[PDB]
Amino acid sequence: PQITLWKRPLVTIKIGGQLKEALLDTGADDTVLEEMNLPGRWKPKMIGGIGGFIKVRQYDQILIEICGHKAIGTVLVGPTPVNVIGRNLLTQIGCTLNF
Amino acid sequence: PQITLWKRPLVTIKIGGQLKEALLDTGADDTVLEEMNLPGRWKPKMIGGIGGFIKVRQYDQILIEICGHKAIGTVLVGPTPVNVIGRNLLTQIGCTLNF
Ligand SMILES: CCOP(=O)(COc1ccc(C[C@H](NC(=O)O[C@H]2CO[C@H]3OCC[C@H]32)[C@H](O)CN(CC(CC)CC)S(=O)(=O)c2ccc(OC)cc2)cc1)OCC
Repeated sequence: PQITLWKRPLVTIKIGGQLKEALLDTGADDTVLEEMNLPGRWKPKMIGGIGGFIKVRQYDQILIEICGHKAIGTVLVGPTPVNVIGRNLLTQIGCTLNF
Repeated sequence: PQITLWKRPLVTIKIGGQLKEALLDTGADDTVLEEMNLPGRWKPKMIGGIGGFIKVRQYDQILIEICGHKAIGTVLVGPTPVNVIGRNLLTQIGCTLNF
């Protein structure tokens, strides 16, 4: 679809069999989700935002369906204020900015 | 134009008679720019993201040119690690997400 930005670009995602709401975030290099249980091995990592760095759990090669489009990539899980879909997965679904 | 997301969506902006590089950020409600000595009145504000909150100065009705597209709206100035163009201005230049 073509998504305007008068509202937050929120969409439904499916990860680990669970449905969630996430923000399509072109300013995020990576995808960061709120605390949740995901199956598989994970390694701790650090990511920095506008307010500093946080600790996250990094899951590699995770299946995630975004607004009907499938992606398989890295998903970070930690104390983010909102679920954000970052460029690592936006590229996979063919998302571009247009004006 | 069309901007792919393989790399950070950086573009040149013109604000306060200065040229800068800024991120087209669909995840940013508002526009946040690196410290700069803009004239006029301002009101204090706090904005939050990954890592917590930072203090910024809110300037209203500021003209910014983004890839030749003129826009006028609220600009937040503070110790942000990156210049981000938020939805308040992205809407004015007709920017959409497409996949
Ligand atoms: C690289 C230079 O230094 P740093 O590494 C960090 O630099 C940065 C800092 C910020 C950004 C932009 C930020 N992206 C981001 O957080 O992405 C994370 C995940 O993926 C990583 O990629 C880039 C960093 C990692 C979001 O697009 C927008 N944000 C909100 C969003 C938060 C997820 C939704 C709530 S917002 O900025 O907080 C914001 C809040 C309220 C506003 O209006 C009221 C306007 C803006 C990009 C690079 O370290 C500094 C210690």
